[PDB]
Amino acid sequence: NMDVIGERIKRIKEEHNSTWHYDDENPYKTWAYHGSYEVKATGSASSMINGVVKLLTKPWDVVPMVTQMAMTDTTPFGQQRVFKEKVDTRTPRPLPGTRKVMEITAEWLWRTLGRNKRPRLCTREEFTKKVRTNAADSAKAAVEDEEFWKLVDRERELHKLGKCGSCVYNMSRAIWYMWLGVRYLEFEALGFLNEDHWFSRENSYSGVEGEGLHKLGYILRDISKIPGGAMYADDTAGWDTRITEDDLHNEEKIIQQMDPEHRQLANAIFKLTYQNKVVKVQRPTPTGTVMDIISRKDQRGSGQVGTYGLNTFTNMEAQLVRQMEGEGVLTKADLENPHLLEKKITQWLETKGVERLKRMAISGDDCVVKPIDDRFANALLALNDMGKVRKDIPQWQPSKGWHDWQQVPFCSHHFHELIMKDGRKLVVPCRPQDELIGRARISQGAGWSLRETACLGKAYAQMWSLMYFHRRDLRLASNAICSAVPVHWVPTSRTTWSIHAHHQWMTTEDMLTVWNRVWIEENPWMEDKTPVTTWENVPYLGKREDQWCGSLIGLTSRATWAQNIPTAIQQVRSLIGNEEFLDYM
Ligand SMILES: COc1ccc(CC(=O)O)cc1-c1cccs1
Ligand SMILES: [Zn+2]
Ligand SMILES: [Zn+2]
Repeated sequence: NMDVIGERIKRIKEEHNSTWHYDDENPYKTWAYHGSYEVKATGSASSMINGVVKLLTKPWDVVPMVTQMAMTDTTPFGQQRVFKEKVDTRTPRPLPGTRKVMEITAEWLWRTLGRNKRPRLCTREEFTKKVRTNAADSAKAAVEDEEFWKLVDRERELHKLGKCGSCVYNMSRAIWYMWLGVRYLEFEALGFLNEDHWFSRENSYSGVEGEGLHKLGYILRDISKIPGGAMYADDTAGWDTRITEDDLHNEEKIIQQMDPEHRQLANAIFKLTYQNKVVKVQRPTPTGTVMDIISRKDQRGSGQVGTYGLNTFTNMEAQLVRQMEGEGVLTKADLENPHLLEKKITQWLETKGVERLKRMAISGDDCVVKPIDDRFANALLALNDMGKVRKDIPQWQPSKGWHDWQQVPFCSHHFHELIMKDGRKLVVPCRPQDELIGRARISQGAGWSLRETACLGKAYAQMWSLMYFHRRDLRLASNAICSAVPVHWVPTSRTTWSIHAHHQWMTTEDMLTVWNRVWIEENPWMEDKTPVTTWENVPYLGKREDQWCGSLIGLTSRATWAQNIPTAIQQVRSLIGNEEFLDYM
């Protein structure tokens, strides 16, 4: 294994020759440990609070979920704690019959996904334009430096020789350039999956990439129209740690559809940075903080470019395999059998595969499946054997599905169908309100001015106006924040890193105009394009549903906050200064 990872370790060991040592009391059990060197401690035990959002959400000062979200440890202690809990495990190898079905399904799936699209390399200019349309940060300075691109070229020459010298995953500027260079090279070889939307619903059938949060509920409602059993949405316990060496070899099959120059670079990413990997992790010791150099041959590196797409692929594959078991196509004897009959698997894929993909909504490890009947509930042999063990449920207990798409959890949300005053229906995203408020009350980092803090607050308020307008407390709090923040100040930073976020709230355009564009004009499930001319006509959840989903409506502390909110708005206004504000209440 040193033949692939040795050069990377040699360069780390040489760079840190001063403090390099082999800590014999290292905590790694399933990862190969190579050594340690001293570093400064990174991260914090708590998260900085957004004073603007906090001052305009007083009733949630006394809310347990809101307090918990403000915590979140990122220090070397936090890193070690999380590592021990999930990351330091071994997934048992799937049985020979399971490996055979997975291989047949993977080959068929890749051919289906590549029926109209051809893979291609992504470029320096694509990467640059992406870094630029994210910040104005140090990555934008690196991308603007020609010396960064020369290091990239030197690493690619090693990759073409089947070698790696600096692509290390992290759990002066030379180490930063090497990290960003590693990410660019991965982007160059596998970025086409995201850039060319291989996991769009049109291209993948099950996928939802590029759809956006506001379309997910409509997609779940369309799946509900398909004849069959209940809708199942089982959570896998730490999906990324369950990606096996067999999953990685099935994912690699996409290289067969690539041009030879692309294939060579993609093969280098697969073989040297996915199927073999070198990881840096901080650890507190009595003498200070150390960086550990570890390695392994499986699992998914969570921060990588290919993660989302490759998790989506393997989950689509795994769910088709589970659907086959439910239908009686795969038996317990088949999974144990190395010599299992390939014909019935092929016949099912070529005659039913696409129809079976249409019964699903898959986003990374998140899945919703509507099988042809409920035999699926108890079809767990292949799912557990592939290593995709469901979270917090005995291994052999049947899955519980839903007969109402509105109760189905998907991508941290559930979705409600609303009837507008004019009779039109909307399908809206929703989650426990405390999670929305709790997140909005967290600022990103330290040394942020009241201006930057107020602008992130505005970003959260405007996201609420567009996605969560149907929640009484969030429309009220959103109006309060937008009233306290100067009208012409542009929302800054980002409310989420979610692939489902299209950030339509990152503007100074009127939120009702933006609402109309998203929910009426551009909405393909809105046949009648009549615009909504007033927020008074923008609906809310039924009062009982709003309360079931965490609303404080009907409580006195809430009635008091609603009554006294102009006072809190004015307090924020007086501390911001003599700017142009607008009254939204
Ligand atoms: C599926 O969409 C999500 C899932 C999770 C989260 C939470 C977070 O990332 O902080 C946010 C979102 C979105 C908010 C607005 C548009 S997407
Ligand atoms: Zn490399
Ligand atoms: Zn809800």
